[PDB]
Amino acid sequence: MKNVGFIGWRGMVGSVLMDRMSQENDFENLNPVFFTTSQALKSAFDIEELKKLDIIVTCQGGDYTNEVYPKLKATGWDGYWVDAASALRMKDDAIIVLDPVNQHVISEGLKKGIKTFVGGNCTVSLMLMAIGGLFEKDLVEWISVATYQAASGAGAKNMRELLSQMGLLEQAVSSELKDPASSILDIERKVTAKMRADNFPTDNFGAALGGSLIPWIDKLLPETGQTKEEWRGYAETNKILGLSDNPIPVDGLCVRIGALRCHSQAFTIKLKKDLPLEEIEQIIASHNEWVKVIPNDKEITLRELTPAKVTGTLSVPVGRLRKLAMGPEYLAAFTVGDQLLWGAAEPVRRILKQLVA
Repeated sequence: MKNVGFIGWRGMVGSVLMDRMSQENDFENLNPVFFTTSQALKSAFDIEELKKLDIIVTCQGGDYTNEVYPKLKATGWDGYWVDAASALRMKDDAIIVLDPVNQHVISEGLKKGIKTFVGGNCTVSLMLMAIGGLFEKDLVEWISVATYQAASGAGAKNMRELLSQMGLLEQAVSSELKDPASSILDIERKVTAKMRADNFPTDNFGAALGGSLIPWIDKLLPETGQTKEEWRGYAETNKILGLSDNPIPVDGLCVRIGALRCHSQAFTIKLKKDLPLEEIEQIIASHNEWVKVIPNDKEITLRELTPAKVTGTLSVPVGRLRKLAMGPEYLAAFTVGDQLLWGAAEPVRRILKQLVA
């Protein structure tokens, strides 16, 4: 059995990884060695104890990786580095994992001698898990994205802030909501007043999220005008698919909304060729066992294609599939997917399962 080290296993992404690995009994296939950054179990900064391992799995963050990875590689270490952080995604000796989509790219890299396997961007991963069949058959020319991103992508404190904000908005009009006869405009004025107030907790977001939205996620990239998050749509989709030489244009707007852990996305996919709607629904559905085609019906979309439904599940529903008024080669699609599972912990759990086998 392979000697595997785990760093950042107590954090949010790390905790989901530990729960998922326990659920799938993955610990019975490896020798687990747990690390800690605490000085109050081995030290995550002890390069000697880390060198004794075959595989290192980390969910600690970029600040850790950028400090420990170069030091450990400078000692001649032959092992595997599996990361959940973004720090090493665009490195040439690194492959971005998402096996139900890019098993070929992973298998080729294992044979070529690549020792660093990084998890992909949440939004990009959830997009490829939904509409991966169109990318397989080289049916995608370009894709315009509009995202409805959850608070979990920003962090634990951010989910708490969103929840605290939701409470303060209702509390501001608590008695007024109990009365079925009260003025709706008065209620609104009070909720908006509370949202704009000094004591409203907007520290982690820099703006109100509950009862509102933020059309900006991550640093500005002056060259193209995109945010670092919007750029990852172009950079990462192509690195996962191995198409860095012939890039498929994936661009759009990344917006943070008041959801806890599910990222939802609105797509405008321009296809290379005109194909029937019932054929496209079968090309999407047969890519993997997690994608789910939700029929263009009200009661079924309300019940299936929502954060409320998919939260904490491995299901990746895709619906609202139709031809746009711009032509029969312009497809509309709406997907919902859990950020912490296929967008964080799951691609990591699956590359590890492959390494220890």
